[PDB]
Amino acid sequence: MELITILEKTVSPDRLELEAAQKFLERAAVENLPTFLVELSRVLANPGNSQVARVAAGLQIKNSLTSKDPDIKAQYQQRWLAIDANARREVKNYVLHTLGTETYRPSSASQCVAGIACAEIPVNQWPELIPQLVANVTNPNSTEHMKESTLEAIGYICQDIDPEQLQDKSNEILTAIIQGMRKEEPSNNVKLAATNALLNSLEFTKANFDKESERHFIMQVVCEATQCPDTRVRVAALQNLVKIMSLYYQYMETYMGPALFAITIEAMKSDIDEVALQGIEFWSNVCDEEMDLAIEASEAAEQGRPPEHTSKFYAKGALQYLVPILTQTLTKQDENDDDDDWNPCKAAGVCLMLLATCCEDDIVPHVLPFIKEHIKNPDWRYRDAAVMAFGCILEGPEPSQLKPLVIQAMPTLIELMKDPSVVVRDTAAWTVGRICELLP
Amino acid sequence: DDSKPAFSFGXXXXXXXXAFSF
Repeated sequence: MELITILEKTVSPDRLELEAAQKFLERAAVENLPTFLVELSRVLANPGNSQVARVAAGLQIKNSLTSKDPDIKAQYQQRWLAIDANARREVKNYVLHTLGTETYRPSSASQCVAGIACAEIPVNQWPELIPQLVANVTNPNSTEHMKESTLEAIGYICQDIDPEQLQDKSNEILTAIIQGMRKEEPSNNVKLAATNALLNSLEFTKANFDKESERHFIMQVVCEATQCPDTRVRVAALQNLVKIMSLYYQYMETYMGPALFAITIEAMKSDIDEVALQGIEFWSNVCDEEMDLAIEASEAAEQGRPPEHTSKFYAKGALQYLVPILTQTLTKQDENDDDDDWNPCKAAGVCLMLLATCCEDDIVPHVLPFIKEHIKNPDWRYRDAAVMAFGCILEGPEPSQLKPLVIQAMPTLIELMKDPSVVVRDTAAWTVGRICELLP
Repeated sequence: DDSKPAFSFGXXXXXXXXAFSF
């Protein structure tokens, strides 16, 4: 039986087939592992093989170098480190060769590279790997498939290996990563992979963001990537904008007004959930930040010293624009339930709530007008919106400021509790369930 | 082809603004 054949039977629809292929490949790993890893790795490398087999092979390598279970993961990484060095050099090569020689899109090689780098970079046993990959991205004569395969591998390593293990090689990786995102880069498949690796590289790139020169460049490449017509990129591009807002709030005052604001706001409005959800996520992070900041401030006040860092009250500022966009998104509610299911609505709720606890004061006045106008609306959607909007701001604003509004609204509220709509009925239950638990 | 250079992160140089761009 050629290995190719067994690899293939791991997808066979026949339940027996599946079985055999599985036990045969399971014994192999536990009884001829060095050989097994070499053959497999040889399969993965030959463009003459089927997407099916090439991929099955790759998986078998990954599943022998990593697990989701921490205890097994180490065991495997130990088992590998203790294999003959040459055999591991032989495998390390076929894998690394495969880069750029794959037809199918999700690179079966990338997983392998990370699965080994994860066990060898920490004991300096594969020092060629990083500079190598960095080159595949930076050599101009490099094929697109090369740059994509590689950028994906960089991403997995950036993702599965401790960030401290790459702090000394940040610069190189960042260059290669940003290279794949430049406007000039043709293939969006590459631009995607590159942007996806950048997301995991933020943790160990602090050095770079602190240098006004470089950071200024990164925000450009990221911002321009949010324009890429390939949605898939536009999403990952915003994903970085969000994670950055979190890690580098202090450096943002330069980009916030002249670009970030417009981008994220349009983002919260695209009909494409995947996108909207990211725009929302953005501000929800600004809030977490500006609240922790207000706390740090309240603590330095009781020390007679200015606070280390300072809020710029972006949330409080965008409040006039955020609220109407959020309340309206509370309209686009999915009729057949998406119960826990994270859609633009559920998120726009959580956000409004975060705003209310972040601007205990300024919030109520921007939301109220919407509530009053649509509380008695014929459309169950806009109605439910008003009901939710109200129950959202119930936490944060001074109790004294809320009590009058509660009481003067309690009538129509309790009535909504038995509204014809089954959705308004649950919402009205929640809002009322809050007006209690929050203030008897 | 006279293809693009490559920005290097490493050795660089850190009454109105000259802000930011696209």
